[PDB]
Amino acid sequence: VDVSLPGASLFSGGLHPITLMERELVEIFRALGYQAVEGPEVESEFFNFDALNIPEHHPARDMWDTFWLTGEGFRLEGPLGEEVEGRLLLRTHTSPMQVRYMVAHTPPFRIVVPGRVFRFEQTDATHEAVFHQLEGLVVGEGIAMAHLKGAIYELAQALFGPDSKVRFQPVYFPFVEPGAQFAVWWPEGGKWLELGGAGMVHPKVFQAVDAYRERLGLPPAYRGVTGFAFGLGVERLAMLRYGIPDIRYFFGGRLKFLEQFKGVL
Amino acid sequence: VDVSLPGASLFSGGLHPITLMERELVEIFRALGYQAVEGPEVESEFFNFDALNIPEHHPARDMWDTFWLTGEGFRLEGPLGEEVEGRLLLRTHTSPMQVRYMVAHTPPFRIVVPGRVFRFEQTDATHEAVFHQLEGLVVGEGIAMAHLKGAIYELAQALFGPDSKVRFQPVYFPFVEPGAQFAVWWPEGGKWLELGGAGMVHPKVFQAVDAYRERLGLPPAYRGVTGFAFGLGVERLAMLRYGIPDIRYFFGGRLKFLEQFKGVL
Amino acid sequence: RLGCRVEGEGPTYRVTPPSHRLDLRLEEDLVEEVARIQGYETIPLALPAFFPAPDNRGVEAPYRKEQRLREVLSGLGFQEVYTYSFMDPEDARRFRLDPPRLLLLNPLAPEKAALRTHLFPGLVRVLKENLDLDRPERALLFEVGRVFREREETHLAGLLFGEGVGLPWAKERLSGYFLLKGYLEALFARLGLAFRVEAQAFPFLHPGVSGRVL
Amino acid sequence: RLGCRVEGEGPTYRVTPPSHRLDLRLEEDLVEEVARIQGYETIPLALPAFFPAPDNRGVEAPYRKEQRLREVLSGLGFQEVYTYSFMDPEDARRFRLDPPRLLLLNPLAPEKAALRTHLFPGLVRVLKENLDLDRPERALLFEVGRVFREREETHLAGLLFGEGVGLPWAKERLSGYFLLKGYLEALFARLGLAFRVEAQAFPFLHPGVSGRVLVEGEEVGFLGALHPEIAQELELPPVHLFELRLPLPDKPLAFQDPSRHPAAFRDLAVVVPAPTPYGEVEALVREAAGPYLESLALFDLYQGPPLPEGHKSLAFHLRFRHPKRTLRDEEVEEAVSRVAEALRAR
Ligand SMILES: Nc1ncnc2c1ncn2[C@@H]1O[C@H](COP(=O)(O)OC[C@@H](N)Cc2ccccc2)[C@@H](O)[C@H]1O
Ligand SMILES: Nc1ncnc2c1ncn2[C@@H]1O[C@H](COP(=O)(O)OC[C@@H](N)Cc2ccccc2)[C@@H](O)[C@H]1O
Ligand SMILES: [Mg+2]
Ligand SMILES: [Mg+2]
Repeated sequence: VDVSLPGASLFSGGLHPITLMERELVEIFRALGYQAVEGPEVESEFFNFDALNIPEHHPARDMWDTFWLTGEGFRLEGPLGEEVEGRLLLRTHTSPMQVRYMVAHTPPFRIVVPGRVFRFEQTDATHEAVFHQLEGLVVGEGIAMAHLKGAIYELAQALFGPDSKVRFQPVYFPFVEPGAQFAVWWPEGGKWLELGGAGMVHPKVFQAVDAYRERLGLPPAYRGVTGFAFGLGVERLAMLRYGIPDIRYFFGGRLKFLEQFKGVL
Repeated sequence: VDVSLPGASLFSGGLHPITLMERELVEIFRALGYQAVEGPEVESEFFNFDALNIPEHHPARDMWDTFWLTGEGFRLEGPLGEEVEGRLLLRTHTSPMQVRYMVAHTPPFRIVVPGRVFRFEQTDATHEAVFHQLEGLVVGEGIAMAHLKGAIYELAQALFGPDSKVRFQPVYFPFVEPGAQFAVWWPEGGKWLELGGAGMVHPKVFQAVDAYRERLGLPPAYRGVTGFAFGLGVERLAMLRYGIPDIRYFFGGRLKFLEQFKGVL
Repeated sequence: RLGCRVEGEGPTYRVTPPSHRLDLRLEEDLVEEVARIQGYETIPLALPAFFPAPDNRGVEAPYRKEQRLREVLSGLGFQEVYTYSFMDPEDARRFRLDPPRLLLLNPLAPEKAALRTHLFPGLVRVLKENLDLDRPERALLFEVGRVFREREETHLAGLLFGEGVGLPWAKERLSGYFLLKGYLEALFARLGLAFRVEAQAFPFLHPGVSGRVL
Repeated sequence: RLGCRVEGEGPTYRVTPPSHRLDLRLEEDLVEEVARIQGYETIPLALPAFFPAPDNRGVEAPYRKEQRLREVLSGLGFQEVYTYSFMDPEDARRFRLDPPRLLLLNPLAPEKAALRTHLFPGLVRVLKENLDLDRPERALLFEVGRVFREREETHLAGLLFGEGVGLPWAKERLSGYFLLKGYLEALFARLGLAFRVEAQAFPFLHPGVSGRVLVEGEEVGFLGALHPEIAQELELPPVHLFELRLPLPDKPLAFQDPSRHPAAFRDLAVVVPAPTPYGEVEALVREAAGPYLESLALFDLYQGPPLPEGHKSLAFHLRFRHPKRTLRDEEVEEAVSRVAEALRAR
């Protein structure tokens, strides 16, 4: 028989690059003992802004261009399966999960949170309105910044390197003091990449957590513990890694593009 | 149309329980920062016995009933891709990999080593001749036994628990002083399970490593560092976990059995 | 040097900030300071080690569950796809389905003014535009996303189209509904779940060829 | 208390063990002691934290590689199997293959006196015994294991048998060799590796239905139908196999922007001798298509009454595209010839 002939057309599946990058980022942190958990895309103004030291009428509330929602009979669930109130919106970043988690659990712990977030900016090739971020939070007594620095460093090594290194510059965020923006050393392309933000969890956030916990009847758990959190852009990274040029490409359901990552692993 | 009808007979794959258990054990240790690496099934008497403080004519060489090999033109590779000499055999346990790794690398590190091992005993329902083990080794300055104890404890918690706990009894092994055999608390079935052995790497093993390293031209790397290693029976555990009764069942290529683990994950 | 007044003998001091500094209120704000002045680069690198509090034990289960699934699909032969969480209120009509319970107060466009209640409308819609750009003979794919009804829900939908599978050169094909079912059955076979379908009336589904899943 | 003599003032002491203690030679032997006497349970629990030395960085890659693969298979539809690493020297005969380079000095049984050189003999052998115990209509499975030739090698083989897939009630089936190939092609499609087969003579493989395998650009393993002679030397009907060597090579993806300008479509057939392998055919057409050939598929062929008794027909669908702009017909019916020319000009 002619064996060189084509076989039965069988469907070959693939995975979306974001899922791929997500998975890689996760496997990485998993190795440092972090656990992956998810939050809801539709949040309450309380968890997205209030919980985190973000003010209503001040310049902070003005760094995130939000998508407000309307509609009735929609049930929003709280960390404990309780109904919560607040103006509904689309989570502006993944940070809210920092709170839902801390309310529902006891330190010490390490978590990482992947998630689709939403912002109202105009879509260009390096910026979008629907993108994903990965949040990280480590809380425990004794936690210090050097740990946040170590954490991030292990991430760079794991991604590029060991000829790669980490860059931490001070920046401001309402929910972490000290705040910082961080870049990674890409030995290959030879340039610095601004990856995300991080810092030492703000006292007011721990406060908020316990306060809501007692409101729910739980005892305070975050008095006297410390912690750091960070969050990074996944598309910004997937693009650099898998060599994609247009961030808009991700949500453009074109197969010719999608299939290009079939065998990424 | 009749939609309740059967669709196109499409093949549904599955995975072997050992692979499943392997994977689970691995994912577990991966989370503590261990890395998975493999060794060769056909070893040299040197790596299997000599390297580890195991004597030729003494009672130690007599705890493992070995399978000796013969045949020419077979090329056995050393940690560095060099040809090594020694009477050929089938690795009696995975421990040899402790050495191949230490020769090829620099501490500090954490590794775990899954592997099919071979022993000459008679096959009953709890004992076989062809089984798998999982070896673990952590070397670094400052390593102590409490770390080995912690390690194992995290394993129990991860498998059963947190209402589960760990049992360490002194036992003897040529390659580790202090030696120990360890059992885990199974809250469910309510009994203690003897899982494997472990201990603090023996000085003579570190010695052997450096000695062979210099023989190969490499500088000594294990002077002044410490370490613990352990090794456990995978079938013994898969059986308890996936509720299998006959260890002989694993190598019995019966589908009716194999398929029973299709959806284990 | 920053213009703070530092009284007290130690170990805890009385530090009064200059008034032009409105960002300096807590002790931590004060720490961020020693940090940046000394230089963030001067903070060493370290790694923490601790036994996680018990209630954190199983946490990853759900996430992992979803992923093994996501993974199995791509392996069974489904191309993964990512669709915007938005919805054109109009399609609630175009596709015979109830209306979106959530709407935007600041929609990006009147065609993305609602929140998807279903996942498939989007898949189908993707189907089309692909046809218009490149002309794929067949297509099998899936998507996992959050739909919004009374509560936020994680849904999974898959779409099949084309001639089907069989010999390319050789005439016959084997495709259509019973092909999509074929795969489905296999998938559960792989997940260790017993599945079956029963005919059910679905507004968006041609009847006779409609069915609920069990 | 254990009968040791302890001299010295500290911090390092002179400890002489009693003579009945032969196990006590090093300082560590001494430590194991304080331990067991104080009680192993009295040792606290801790966790170490450190940055691993650099040369340990990538270590997991190979292992992981194998696993993603193992995983993909089970997902594609293959039941995994574990086979003993042993071999009955006798089968070296039963299955037309060279002899095992390694033998046991203490075999468990004269039927497990050698070390498997191939994986498939075992799969096939498993096939049989299953049939005898439970009667499966069809079976698709794989196994990954260590075979022993000059050097220890990680192999991967898969076996298919049965009626095949299709409608259970409905008559037709679609199975056999081209089914096993179907899956294979899909698997690489999923791995991002370009694979193809070329007819090759294999002692254990029925010829005509025999073929060597070419993972992306390379020769590794084979694929084909089990030679009937063996099929029958064993109470077994027909079986289809393939066995490769791991690790599979990998092509690091180079992402590439697809162009928006619609492609150039074509209808084309080729008439070439009945013996010619599809291979060289596709090959040529392809290598002459030009640099803008987006697609190349085969929708049909048959020997054919309306043409040379010794030639065949080939339905080839063609597509073309230019990234920056649309393809001017001038270049299309032009390049088309570029092919037809050297097509049978050859
Ligand atoms: N429009 C957009 N499109 C795509 N990626 C975007 C984006 N806007 C921001 N990003 C990416 O998403 C990341 C997070 O957004 P950004 O607003 O900068 O940080 C927001 C916090 N979630 C990060 C943080 C967490 C914890 C402690 C401190 C900081 C950025 O680093 C950026 O790389
Ligand atoms: N015949 C057999 N069949 C199945 N499982 C067996 C077996 N013989 C032993 N095992 C399992 O395999 C495990 C290892 O075998 P064993 O000979 O007890 O230890 C041997 C060392 N490899 C373990 C070790 C490593 C490092 C430091 C100290 C000890 C045992 O705990 C047992 O559960
Ligand atoms: Mg400040
Ligand atoms: Mg002793």
